Amino acid sequence: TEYKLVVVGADGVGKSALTIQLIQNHFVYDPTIEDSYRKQVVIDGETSLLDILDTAGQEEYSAMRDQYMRTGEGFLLVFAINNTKSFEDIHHYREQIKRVKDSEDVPMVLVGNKSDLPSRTVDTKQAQDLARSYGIPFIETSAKTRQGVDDAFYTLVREIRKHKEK
Ligand SMILES: C#Cc1c(F)ccc2cc(O)cc(-c3ncc4c(N5C[C@H]6CC[C@@H](C5)N6C(=O)C[C@](C)(CC5CCOCC5)C(=O)O)nc(OC[C@@]56CCCN5C[C@H](F)C6)nc4c3F)c12
Ligand SMILES: Nc1nc2c(ncn2[C@@H]2O[C@H](COP(=O)(O)OP(=O)(O)O)[C@@H](O)[C@H]2O)c(=O)[nH]1
Ligand SMILES: [Mg+2]
Repeated sequence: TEYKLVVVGADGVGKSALTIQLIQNHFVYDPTIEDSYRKQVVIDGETSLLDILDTAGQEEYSAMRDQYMRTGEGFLLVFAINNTKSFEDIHHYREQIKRVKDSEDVPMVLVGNKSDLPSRTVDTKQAQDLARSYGIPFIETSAKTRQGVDDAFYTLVREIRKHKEK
């Protein structure tokens, strides 16, 4: 069993740091580099391979990019709790996913990262309300302390399994 997971969101939210915590178990990363990793995990008793695409690069839209994004089975929509503009951008990323997947119910999880920082600008309640409006889970994370990291990825695999049952 394999799951193709894609991590999206604004520059500097922690996409690479969350990916590296899951894959390499340490808190680290060249902001311009887009790369993929695999990890074998057991989630709710099921062994699976997670393929994680950590997105980066210039904002560009093309047939090849719409094709690389379309292969994602589930998406983490990551914002940083100290960056209001990254939270405001979440609607854009959710819309792009829905556009390339040609579907209204693509597996997604809303992730509020940098939960260890004291300089919060986005309240937990604003994020919970946004996730409820989308019908998706909201997970608070810190790539620095590892709070919520496995929960964000594993919850996205559970969202994919629920979608496969429909
Ligand atoms: C995600 C997607 C997507 C899906 F999910 C699903 C399907 C897709 C299909 C595609 O064809 C295409 C995409 C898709 N690719 C890329 C996107 C993107 N990138 C990509 C990443 C994320 C932000 C920035 C630019 N990125 C960076 O890596 C920025 C840095 C690290 C900055 C460096 C540069 C050197 O100097 C120091 C800083 C960089 O290397 O350029 N930015 C935006 O939007 C940004 C906002 C803010 C400004 C205006 N713009 C419109 C809204 F207002 C939001 N969207 C993107 C996008 F949709 C999708
Ligand atoms: N304190 C703290 N810093 C983080 C956390 N996640 C990422 N960072 C830092 O924020 C910056 C951007 O992180 P990065 O992973 O490159 O973001 P990306 O551009 O979304 O890939 C780096 O300096 C990271 O070390 C976190 O949860 N807490
Ligand atoms: Mg990165």
